[PDB]
Amino acid sequence: VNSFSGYLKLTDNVYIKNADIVEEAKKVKPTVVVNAANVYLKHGGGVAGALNKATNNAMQVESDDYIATNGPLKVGGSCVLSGHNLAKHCLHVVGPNVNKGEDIQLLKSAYENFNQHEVLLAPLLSAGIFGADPIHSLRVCVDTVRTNVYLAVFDKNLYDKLVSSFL
Ligand SMILES: OC[C@@H](Nc1ncnc2[nH]ccc12)c1ccccc1
Ligand SMILES: [Cl-]
Repeated sequence: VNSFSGYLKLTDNVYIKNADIVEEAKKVKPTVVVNAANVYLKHGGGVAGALNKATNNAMQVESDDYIATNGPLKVGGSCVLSGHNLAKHCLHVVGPNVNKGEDIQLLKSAYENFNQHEVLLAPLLSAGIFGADPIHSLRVCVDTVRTNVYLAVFDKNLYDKLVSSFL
């Protein structure tokens, strides 16, 4: 039993809700919140901009030190950093950004990172400003993630569209 509330159950392990991931994380304080990161951990917009703003830029400060030490992530890769005031940990995961020409096949690799954590609050990878089809992102999530994932979908039209189209 966990403290996530109001989620629709899609499969044994995947749950979905129309919610603002920032507000959800502040309420639940999950062990892991997933950020829709880029390889440079430059948290400008979308989910990343929102999560970073909610940390008063502490996420960006920590991320800049991480990059200065380790260099960029790989597309499809991840790193674990602090969750600041939002969660115990933040799993920064890089899905392919279609608006940069990156290979959508890497979306499965990106979701594989979730399997290293028993429970996660997460967005749909490569959705929104990363330019992939969200119906496809949800399908890849369900077919790749085996741990317990609570998906927060920003827009109601799409939340409603994803449920009604879910197979
Ligand atoms: O991953 C992309 C996803 N983005 C977010 N998901 C949940 N909460 C969020 N808060 C701020 C951004 C954000 C998204 C899906 C459909 C339409 C637009 C954006
Ligand atoms: Cl977005």
